[PDB]
Amino acid sequence: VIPWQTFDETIKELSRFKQEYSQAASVLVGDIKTLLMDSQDKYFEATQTVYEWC
Amino acid sequence: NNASGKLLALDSQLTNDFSEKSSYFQSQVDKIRKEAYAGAAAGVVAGPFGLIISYSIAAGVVEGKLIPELKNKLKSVQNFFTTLSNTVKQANKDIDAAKLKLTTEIVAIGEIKTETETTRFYVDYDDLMLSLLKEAAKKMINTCNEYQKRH
Repeated sequence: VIPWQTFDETIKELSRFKQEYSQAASVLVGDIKTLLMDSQDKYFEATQTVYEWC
Repeated sequence: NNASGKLLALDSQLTNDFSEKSSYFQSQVDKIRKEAYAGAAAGVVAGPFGLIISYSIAAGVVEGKLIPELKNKLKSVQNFFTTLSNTVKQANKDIDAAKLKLTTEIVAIGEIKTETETTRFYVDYDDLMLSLLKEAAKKMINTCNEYQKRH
């Protein structure tokens, strides 16, 4: 008379969607952060080399 | 640079999973109340005595011991989340301060290497009494003494 198992299955499905996409997005944003810091290190090295030559 | 990305990838997962536990709490408290006030309705096998002595046990035990203990556990989870967020926020400041400390010293060493290379090229005129090489050496002496005063 009270459908509790379908309620639990719906809650677990709508939670599993969000868990999956948080786990998928966090690693990719953390990789973009590393790339953006390595680019700044290469930029600093190149501009400092040209400045020291000039 | 790798740890400075792993730290952000941990922080975002933390801030999402805290909310997905805070919703699980409210979805589970209602399940406890459903099971308690549904099992307590089987006190109709006795008279009116057997009904009140079941609803009194249910609405005493569940509403006085099981719900505030879960609220205290949720409060402990909140305090843990705040502490770990402050730890991540401090680690970012440490990494950024270390990187700035290294790049400032790279620039300060380049300011010496420029004058050293200039004096090395001024030597190649094969004229030791050239006033320009004398002025370059007098500039390098002041630069080296001002570097040694800093360390």
